[PDB]
Amino acid sequence: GRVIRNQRKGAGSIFTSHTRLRQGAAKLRTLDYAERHGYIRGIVKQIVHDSGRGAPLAKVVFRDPYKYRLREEIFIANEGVHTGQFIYAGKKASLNVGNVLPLGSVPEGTIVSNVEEKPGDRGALARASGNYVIIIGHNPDENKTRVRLPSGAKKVISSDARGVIGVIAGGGRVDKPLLKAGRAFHKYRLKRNSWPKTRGVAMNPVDHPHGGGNHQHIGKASTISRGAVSGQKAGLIAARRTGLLRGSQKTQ
RNA sequence: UGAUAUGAUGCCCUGACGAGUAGGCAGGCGUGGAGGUCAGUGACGAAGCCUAGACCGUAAGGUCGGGUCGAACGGCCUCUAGUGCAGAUCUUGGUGGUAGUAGCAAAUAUUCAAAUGAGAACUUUGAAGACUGAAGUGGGGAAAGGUUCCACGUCAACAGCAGUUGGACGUGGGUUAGUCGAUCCUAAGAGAUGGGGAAGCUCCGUUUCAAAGGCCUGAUUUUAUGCAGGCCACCAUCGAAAGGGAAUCCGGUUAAGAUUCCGGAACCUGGAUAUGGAUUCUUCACGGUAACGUAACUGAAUGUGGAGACGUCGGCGCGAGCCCUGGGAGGAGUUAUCUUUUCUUCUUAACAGCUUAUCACCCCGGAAUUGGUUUAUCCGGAGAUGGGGUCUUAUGGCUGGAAGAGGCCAGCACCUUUGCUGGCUCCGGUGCGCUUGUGACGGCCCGUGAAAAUCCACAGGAAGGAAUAGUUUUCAUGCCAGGUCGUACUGAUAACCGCAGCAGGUCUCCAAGGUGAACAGCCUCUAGUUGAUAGAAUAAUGUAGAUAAGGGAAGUCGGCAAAAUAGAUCCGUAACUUCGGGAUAAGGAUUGGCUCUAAGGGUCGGGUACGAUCAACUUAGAACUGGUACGGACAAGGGGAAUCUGACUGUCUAAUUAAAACAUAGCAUUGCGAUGGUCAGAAAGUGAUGUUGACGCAAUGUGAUUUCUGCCCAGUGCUCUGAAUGUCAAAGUGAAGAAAUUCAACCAAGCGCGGGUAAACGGCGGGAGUAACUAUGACUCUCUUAAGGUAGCCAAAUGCCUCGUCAUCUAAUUAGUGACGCGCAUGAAUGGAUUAACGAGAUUCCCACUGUCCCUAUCUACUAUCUAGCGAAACCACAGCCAAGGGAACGGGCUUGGCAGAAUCAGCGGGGAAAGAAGACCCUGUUGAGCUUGACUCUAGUUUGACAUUGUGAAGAGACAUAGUUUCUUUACUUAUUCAAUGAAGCGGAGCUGGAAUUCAUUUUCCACGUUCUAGCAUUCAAGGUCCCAUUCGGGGCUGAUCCGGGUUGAAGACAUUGUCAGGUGGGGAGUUUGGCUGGGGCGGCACAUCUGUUAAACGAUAACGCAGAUGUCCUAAGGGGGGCUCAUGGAGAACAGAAAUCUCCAGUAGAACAAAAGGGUAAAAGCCCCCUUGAUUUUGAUUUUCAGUGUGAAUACAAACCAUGAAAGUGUGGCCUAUCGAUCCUUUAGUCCCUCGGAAUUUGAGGCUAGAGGUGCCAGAAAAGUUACCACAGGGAUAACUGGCUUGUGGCAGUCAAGCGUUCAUAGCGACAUUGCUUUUUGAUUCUUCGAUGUCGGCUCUUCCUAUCAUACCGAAGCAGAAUUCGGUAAGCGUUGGAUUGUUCACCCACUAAUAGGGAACGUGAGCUGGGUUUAGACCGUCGUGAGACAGGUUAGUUUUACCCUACUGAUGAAUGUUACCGCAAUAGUAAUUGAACUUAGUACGAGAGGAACAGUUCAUUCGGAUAAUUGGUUUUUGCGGCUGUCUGAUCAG
Ligand SMILES: C=C1[C@@H](O)C[C@H]2C(C)(C)C[C@H](Cl)C[C@]2(C)[C@H]1C[C@H](O)[C@H]1CC(=O)NC1=O
Ligand SMILES: [Mg+2]
Ligand SMILES: [Mg+2]
Ligand SMILES: [Mg+2]
Ligand SMILES: [Mg+2]
Ligand SMILES: [Mg+2]
Ligand SMILES: [Mg+2]
Ligand SMILES: [Mg+2]
Ligand SMILES: [Mg+2]
Ligand SMILES: [Mg+2]
Ligand SMILES: [Mg+2]
Ligand SMILES: [Mg+2]
Ligand SMILES: [Mg+2]
Ligand SMILES: [Mg+2]
Ligand SMILES: [Mg+2]
Ligand SMILES: [Mg+2]
Ligand SMILES: [Mg+2]
Ligand SMILES: [Mg+2]
Ligand SMILES: [Mg+2]
Ligand SMILES: [Mg+2]
Ligand SMILES: [Mg+2]
Ligand SMILES: [Mg+2]
Ligand SMILES: [Mg+2]
Ligand SMILES: [Mg+2]
Ligand SMILES: [Mg+2]
Ligand SMILES: [Mg+2]
Ligand SMILES: [Mg+2]
Ligand SMILES: [Mg+2]
Ligand SMILES: [Mg+2]
Ligand SMILES: [Mg+2]
Ligand SMILES: [Mg+2]
Ligand SMILES: [Mg+2]
Ligand SMILES: [Mg+2]
Ligand SMILES: [Mg+2]
Ligand SMILES: [Mg+2]
Ligand SMILES: [Mg+2]
Ligand SMILES: [Mg+2]
Ligand SMILES: [Mg+2]
Ligand SMILES: [Mg+2]
Ligand SMILES: [Mg+2]
Ligand SMILES: [Mg+2]
Ligand SMILES: [Mg+2]
Ligand SMILES: [Mg+2]
Ligand SMILES: [Mg+2]
Ligand SMILES: [Mg+2]
Ligand SMILES: [Mg+2]
Ligand SMILES: [Mg+2]
Ligand SMILES: [Mg+2]
Ligand SMILES: [Mg+2]
Ligand SMILES: [Mg+2]
Ligand SMILES: [Mg+2]
Ligand SMILES: [Mg+2]
Ligand SMILES: [Mg+2]
Ligand SMILES: [Mg+2]
Ligand SMILES: [Mg+2]
Ligand SMILES: [Mg+2]
Ligand SMILES: [Mg+2]
Ligand SMILES: [Mg+2]
Ligand SMILES: [Mg+2]
Ligand SMILES: [Mg+2]
Ligand SMILES: [Mg+2]
Ligand SMILES: [Mg+2]
Ligand SMILES: [Mg+2]
Ligand SMILES: [Mg+2]
Ligand SMILES: [Mg+2]
Ligand SMILES: [Mg+2]
Ligand SMILES: [Mg+2]
Ligand SMILES: [Mg+2]
Ligand SMILES: [Mg+2]
Ligand SMILES: [Mg+2]
Ligand SMILES: [Mg+2]
Ligand SMILES: [Mg+2]
Ligand SMILES: [Mg+2]
Ligand SMILES: [Mg+2]
Ligand SMILES: [Mg+2]
Ligand SMILES: [Mg+2]
Ligand SMILES: [Mg+2]
Ligand SMILES: [Mg+2]
Ligand SMILES: [Mg+2]
Ligand SMILES: [Mg+2]
Ligand SMILES: [Mg+2]
Ligand SMILES: [Mg+2]
Ligand SMILES: [Mg+2]
Ligand SMILES: [Mg+2]
Ligand SMILES: [Mg+2]
Ligand SMILES: [Mg+2]
Ligand SMILES: [Mg+2]
Ligand SMILES: [Mg+2]
Ligand SMILES: [Mg+2]
Ligand SMILES: [Mg+2]
Ligand SMILES: [Mg+2]
Ligand SMILES: [Mg+2]
Ligand SMILES: [Mg+2]
Ligand SMILES: [Mg+2]
Ligand SMILES: [Mg+2]
Ligand SMILES: [Mg+2]
Ligand SMILES: [Mg+2]
Ligand SMILES: [Mg+2]
Ligand SMILES: [Mg+2]
Ligand SMILES: [Mg+2]
Ligand SMILES: [Mg+2]
Ligand SMILES: [Mg+2]
Ligand SMILES: [Mg+2]
Ligand SMILES: [Mg+2]
Ligand SMILES: [Mg+2]
Ligand SMILES: [Mg+2]
Ligand SMILES: [Mg+2]
Ligand SMILES: [Mg+2]
Ligand SMILES: [Mg+2]
Ligand SMILES: [Mg+2]
Ligand SMILES: [Mg+2]
Ligand SMILES: [Mg+2]
Ligand SMILES: [Mg+2]
Ligand SMILES: [Mg+2]
Ligand SMILES: [Mg+2]
Ligand SMILES: [Mg+2]
Ligand SMILES: [Mg+2]
Ligand SMILES: [Mg+2]
Ligand SMILES: [Mg+2]
Ligand SMILES: [Mg+2]
Ligand SMILES: [Mg+2]
Ligand SMILES: [Mg+2]
Ligand SMILES: [Mg+2]
Ligand SMILES: [Mg+2]
Ligand SMILES: [Mg+2]
Ligand SMILES: [Mg+2]
Ligand SMILES: [Mg+2]
Ligand SMILES: [Mg+2]
Ligand SMILES: [Mg+2]
Ligand SMILES: [Mg+2]
Ligand SMILES: [Mg+2]
Ligand SMILES: [Mg+2]
Ligand SMILES: [Mg+2]
Ligand SMILES: [Mg+2]
Ligand SMILES: [Mg+2]
Ligand SMILES: [Mg+2]
Ligand SMILES: [Mg+2]
Ligand SMILES: [Mg+2]
Ligand SMILES: [Mg+2]
Ligand SMILES: [Mg+2]
Ligand SMILES: [Mg+2]
Ligand SMILES: [Mg+2]
Ligand SMILES: [Mg+2]
Ligand SMILES: [Mg+2]
Ligand SMILES: [Mg+2]
Ligand SMILES: [Mg+2]
Ligand SMILES: [Mg+2]
Ligand SMILES: [Mg+2]
Ligand SMILES: [Mg+2]
Ligand SMILES: [Mg+2]
Ligand SMILES: [Mg+2]
Ligand SMILES: [Mg+2]
Repeated sequence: GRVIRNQRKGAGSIFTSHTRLRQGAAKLRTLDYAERHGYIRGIVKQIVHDSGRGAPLAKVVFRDPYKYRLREEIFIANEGVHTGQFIYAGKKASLNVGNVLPLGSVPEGTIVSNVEEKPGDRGALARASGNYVIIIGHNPDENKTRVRLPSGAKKVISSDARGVIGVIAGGGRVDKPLLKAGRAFHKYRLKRNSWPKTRGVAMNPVDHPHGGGNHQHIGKASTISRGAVSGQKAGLIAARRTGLLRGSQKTQ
């Protein structure tokens, strides 16, 4: 039979990201002298819409400490930051929405976005519109910090790892119904070519494990093992449970 | 054999015999080349070819003559082979019949004359009639073509008639650029390089782990370019003739080029530069409060800003061109009449000067009584309204360019080149106009709508600069230069692609007048066409366009097709609904022309109420008027009530399916925190998601809203912080051994155990009883499950029965709808129920409408048809008249008959089982392929373990058995390895100063140790300070800025990773397989290896899915020997004792027993009881059955042993006889201690030899699952489905006997028990014909035939009074209908009728139709299946080809029987009429009555037929008369 749809995506032909209009990668400043000893000041020169993104970017310019020139950065904008505002980044820096501080330097309950996984990676976690992470504790010996990510997971990372105070802007985007095919259409038009989706059960056997039969139906359990091999994994992969989730979610 | 004559395989005598497919052999014929020979033939004619001329041979063949021909060739003995054609849907080439045939019919359309020419329907010119109608048949380009462009010459081929013409042929000519494109830049993307993979062709990477490069000027005055600074670390390149982008215009000009040439007038870029002006003694300009002004007005490094540079729609404002229009100055048209009229010319480029703007901004001022203000509600104390100013120059105005150009006229000149002279080219108006441009605003987004080259600016101030004369080329003027390639033309019903001059396809710009909402249709101007074979007629049948009286879907599967409707204004508008809709719902009125009335606007002066003038179709109202017409052509929705179904818009099977299928929003579930999830790759320092981060990416399901989503985790999956002594690999460990090796324990993941999980796959019971008639069963019991279908919903697209029952709609309904529900087999995101709105979706009814029909008729155009020119194809064994017969069971040919007369034209669809393809169906084949799965066999990947990469400490266990070599567990180290970051920038350690801190002698320490009201500024090794050079202008050192170690900063760490084996997992993928016989195949059975009896026809042998049965075992005795005894059964007898217990006698041929099927066999046995036993053993041959006289099984008689038993003779080599079973390779055991391990030995081990065991039951013996309707190939009429043939059980029809029925009475009418038949529209049985194809059911149409007669004519019977009916005869002459439901045949109802008989003709009839059903490919549901898929279940959508031949049939001509004409005969063939009612007979005959006829007479009618057109009706190109819309001819007339 045929190579199924989820196998063809990895070869990246018509499936690569539609990148032309994007403002450029959002990152924190490089972690340098200023940021790990002192603080350094910047101005948000603009806050701007990035294509295929939920949340606005903020263009933030700084002075180059080692050379006379301006150096401009692209930040994900936290809700409430504004044009003309001064941004402070460094180990010793006041605790205010929009500033970037090492996770060690903020008290528990602090709310931060675009937080680094390792120190220096210029931010990894909690970048999507509406999201943040909460600092749930410190271990000053071995200087770690325990945080809770948007997924509900709780991870422990270096207290040197930087984050930015506040939550990411443009929240509530997903509360509004798309209402029609076209709105979805233009949505994925600026992301990648994932839409619309043919059901495997509407296909012929060559095309898909679910394909075929004189009635539409899966024909065997749609829960597939991790051990499964490419061309086998479609449906519910490695599911530990299945069915309507009753009762409260929200991990203890 | 006898020479001296010619064949010894010869010659001579004699007898018998002669069929032949497949096949064997023999003797001969013929061909290309080879050795030999005849000193062969031949230019005085070789070879070849032609020849109803000759001769030899049974024949293959040979020889000659004659004709034609021109260079070579043959006989004989031998050699040799690419050696002999009728076939192969054979190969290549050539040629016929078809046939002068099909045809050359789309795109409105042509005509008169002249010229030219051999020749003119077709060329050229003039005229006329039309067309395209600015959404072009106009004017240009992009792709593509490549000379097609232009001129001259010219018609052999080509342009499906023609040709003097051409995109043809021949010969030439033609494409001019600083400014138009390319060129330059960057887009998706492509791709070198240091590198890393790969055996390698090469793959990866593109700034990526790399010592990656070049500018500005200074230093030179050996001199040419070394070094002195300071930068810049930007790191290839290719990629747009529609993106970005330096700069040109107008007039003229060619056969053909032009933003390219000529003329004039500009502009850009680069290089040079000098004069003028500006600037400076206050050096680097002034002015303005400000916005900002300008002719100028130095400015390096570095930095920063801007331009390039950006969506879409909406109304509003403005510009340009076009459109409309007044006056005048010209030219043209019309003028019987009318029109101060109709048409036309009246123009102004780039570039330059001055000037011109919405927005924005500045100054004055200080606002509620809030004001300003847009079509659109936005603005103001963060300063409105007001007054005054500043800016952009889109754009317009005036002038320069520039009237000298161009346009339009008049007046002269003349073979020419061709002039010459004049005049005029002027001033206005209007706008919801049209196209296009642009501005200020507004709407929209989970969409917010490129990049780079390049240009300018500002911040900075390095530096360079004047008074006796410096600075300036962003001000003016001046000089030089601007290369390479493309440039023609077409751009399409003839220049491109479709084999072509093909009705197809193929990107785009410009766009006039009327009607009108309009870029619609229809008519016109400019421009362009007038191309498409032609002539004559107007039969049938057609294609395309129209109309029909009365009826109105009765037609049909179905209203298919057609008709009806329609614009606009006004009135009026239901259920239901998500409140948005439904809605143009539905239903109505009105509409011309002409003549009036009213309302709706602009602009200017008013001291600090109005007047005057000019320019626009809209809306309403009112009269008049007409053959009551008026959206007058054109243009333009049918509507309503329901069911099924998908929410909607959207999507697909190019070329049979547009749908209910796919998608969608919404709903739900799953995986993943980057050392990751999913996915790519041979590999990798590789890749997609990713410019990403859970409001995310990836993976499934369901399918908008509302409502609701029950129970089941036993199974299959998936999953788990679970269990643990069950299973379990390689390495490692232990034991035994001389080792090879053998055995053991330990043991990873996995398995097994346990838990979770259904919006995972999926599932969601059976049986009894029970309430005061019957019924029903709330209730009970009972089996059983993982749970036993909940809410809902239904004969539903899901119900077999089924055309379910009830109701409703109809005259009548297998239809529809509403109900009912023990529902074969409804049911919950396998989603259930509901649902407004929407649908080229399936279905039902209603209104309107109608030629769908009753039932047909008529008209137009183009065909067909006849002519000239032009001219194919399919197909073809030979051919073409029938009836019967037989025959491969449906003949054109054969047999017997009927018959039979040249040559032919138009038609036609009976036949040619016509043509189109080696049957798609069905079976066979040791033939495939797509697909699926716990089929067989593997595999990429993945997981798990071991070893290697692999090093350093310390603590803890483990051994020589409580010194430290070593091995593990734990946790530390960092240099291997791994990850991240950065133009490797501030790391680690110490020291300064502070200070929290309390001092238990002094610091024991720990934090620090230049930046946080503000949308400024931060750069020249840094100013400062200090020391130098020998004071120059410049320049250096140190400090400012603390020391020290050169580890770029982190993460990770001997773990990951990688490499080699090992176990798990692995339809993701690979490969393969998935019995036979068979009254087709399949299910079944076993007739597949066998045994008994019979079939079997008295030796033997013998078939069928023949008949009645049996076999894969059973037995230490049920085997062997010996002795004794006699059985089955019956009678008569004996306490309890009975039909049956145990005892006795008599009779007893086997009537019993001998494992088993049956049949043989047996009585001092072969049966039953007892005694002793292992011969059921050892060796190797022969034989019988089956047979090939192979094997296997089974058996027989001996030989050579050792034994058993009996007194003994004997008997015993398994079971009394006839069935009870198994090759080769391999493993295993027994045997002798025998052979071999090949350099020699010993010992293990291995290998041989003989005999057994492990098994093939498809039994002479492969290792093997499905599906295909997506399907394929080789074949089969050895083989099914359809016609036809034989049969006639079954079906149907008819008899004989006569017991009964019929009040009585067998036979009026019937008729049992029996029995004899016929028929071939029943259904079976068969398998003969067709599988290189004989098109399926039904209906429509139409003809003919049969009779077993429904009606109609004439009769005979009756349980015949009349009337009605029944039975029978001669009878097929004549008729046998209209509808509702169903695809139906059939069935069933309504209704009419004289009657509504049954049948055949390839189950008549598809080149006759139709295509509803069946039966390909799409799709929904039910049932089944794990699945692919299946269903003889339900449902929807699904390309119907060719006639010109022969014959038949219908009509139509016609040679020749001397010529020609007229009038006639009649052989043969055809033939036609049919049924009813009324009046009267007659209220009669007959009858108790009720009732109740007929003949003759008369008048009408039905069905059919042949004519005819006085009448009535239909038809209209009589385009005959009239009327009407729109436009065109100036008006009128007339068109
Ligand atoms: C398939 C087989 C094995 O799988 C099992 C085997 C036993 C049953 C163990 C013994 C018999 Cl006796 C033979 C056979 C059935 C064997 C037969 C196989 O065709 C042999 C026979 C031969 O010669 N070459 C083979 O290849
Ligand atoms: Mg990309
Ligand atoms: Mg897509
Ligand atoms: Mg989906
Ligand atoms: Mg989908
Ligand atoms: Mg499908
Ligand atoms: Mg599959
Ligand atoms: Mg599967
Ligand atoms: Mg399936
Ligand atoms: Mg399904
Ligand atoms: Mg002979
Ligand atoms: Mg002769
Ligand atoms: Mg000759
Ligand atoms: Mg010659
Ligand atoms: Mg020879
Ligand atoms: Mg040859
Ligand atoms: Mg040959
Ligand atoms: Mg032959
Ligand atoms: Mg031949
Ligand atoms: Mg032949
Ligand atoms: Mg032959
Ligand atoms: Mg001809
Ligand atoms: Mg013809
Ligand atoms: Mg034709
Ligand atoms: Mg013509
Ligand atoms: Mg016209
Ligand atoms: Mg038009
Ligand atoms: Mg052109
Ligand atoms: Mg010619
Ligand atoms: Mg030609
Ligand atoms: Mg021609
Ligand atoms: Mg160039
Ligand atoms: Mg490359
Ligand atoms: Mg380029
Ligand atoms: Mg370009
Ligand atoms: Mg361009
Ligand atoms: Mg020229
Ligand atoms: Mg000045
Ligand atoms: Mg652009
Ligand atoms: Mg210009
Ligand atoms: Mg002023
Ligand atoms: Mg207006
Ligand atoms: Mg915008
Ligand atoms: Mg500028
Ligand atoms: Mg200049
Ligand atoms: Mg042309
Ligand atoms: Mg064409
Ligand atoms: Mg005009
Ligand atoms: Mg033609
Ligand atoms: Mg009429
Ligand atoms: Mg009519
Ligand atoms: Mg009517
Ligand atoms: Mg129908
Ligand atoms: Mg209808
Ligand atoms: Mg229709
Ligand atoms: Mg309606
Ligand atoms: Mg009127
Ligand atoms: Mg229905
Ligand atoms: Mg739909
Ligand atoms: Mg199709
Ligand atoms: Mg459709
Ligand atoms: Mg279609
Ligand atoms: Mg590598
Ligand atoms: Mg769907
Ligand atoms: Mg419930
Ligand atoms: Mg329960
Ligand atoms: Mg379960
Ligand atoms: Mg082991
Ligand atoms: Mg189950
Ligand atoms: Mg229920
Ligand atoms: Mg019904
Ligand atoms: Mg009906
Ligand atoms: Mg039901
Ligand atoms: Mg039943
Ligand atoms: Mg459920
Ligand atoms: Mg279901
Ligand atoms: Mg609803
Ligand atoms: Mg519809
Ligand atoms: Mg014809
Ligand atoms: Mg004629
Ligand atoms: Mg032709
Ligand atoms: Mg015949
Ligand atoms: Mg005969
Ligand atoms: Mg024949
Ligand atoms: Mg006859
Ligand atoms: Mg025929
Ligand atoms: Mg034919
Ligand atoms: Mg065949
Ligand atoms: Mg076979
Ligand atoms: Mg296939
Ligand atoms: Mg299986
Ligand atoms: Mg499996
Ligand atoms: Mg660094
Ligand atoms: Mg390791
Ligand atoms: Mg697999
Ligand atoms: Mg397979
Ligand atoms: Mg087999
Ligand atoms: Mg078979
Ligand atoms: Mg046989
Ligand atoms: Mg069978
Ligand atoms: Mg057999
Ligand atoms: Mg046997
Ligand atoms: Mg016999
Ligand atoms: Mg025999
Ligand atoms: Mg049988
Ligand atoms: Mg005896
Ligand atoms: Mg034995
Ligand atoms: Mg035999
Ligand atoms: Mg033999
Ligand atoms: Mg036997
Ligand atoms: Mg023996
Ligand atoms: Mg023996
Ligand atoms: Mg015995
Ligand atoms: Mg064995
Ligand atoms: Mg032995
Ligand atoms: Mg040895
Ligand atoms: Mg030897
Ligand atoms: Mg040796
Ligand atoms: Mg066999
Ligand atoms: Mg054998
Ligand atoms: Mg056999
Ligand atoms: Mg074999
Ligand atoms: Mg099928
Ligand atoms: Mg019969
Ligand atoms: Mg019969
Ligand atoms: Mg019968
Ligand atoms: Mg009798
Ligand atoms: Mg009687
Ligand atoms: Mg019958
Ligand atoms: Mg046959
Ligand atoms: Mg047959
Ligand atoms: Mg056939
Ligand atoms: Mg045939
Ligand atoms: Mg045929
Ligand atoms: Mg036929
Ligand atoms: Mg009587
Ligand atoms: Mg009679
Ligand atoms: Mg007759
Ligand atoms: Mg019907
Ligand atoms: Mg009925
Ligand atoms: Mg028949
Ligand atoms: Mg038939
Ligand atoms: Mg047909
Ligand atoms: Mg059909
Ligand atoms: Mg159908
Ligand atoms: Mg259709
Ligand atoms: Mg034909
Ligand atoms: Mg025809
Ligand atoms: Mg009377
Ligand atoms: Mg009487
Ligand atoms: Mg008649
Ligand atoms: Mg008059």
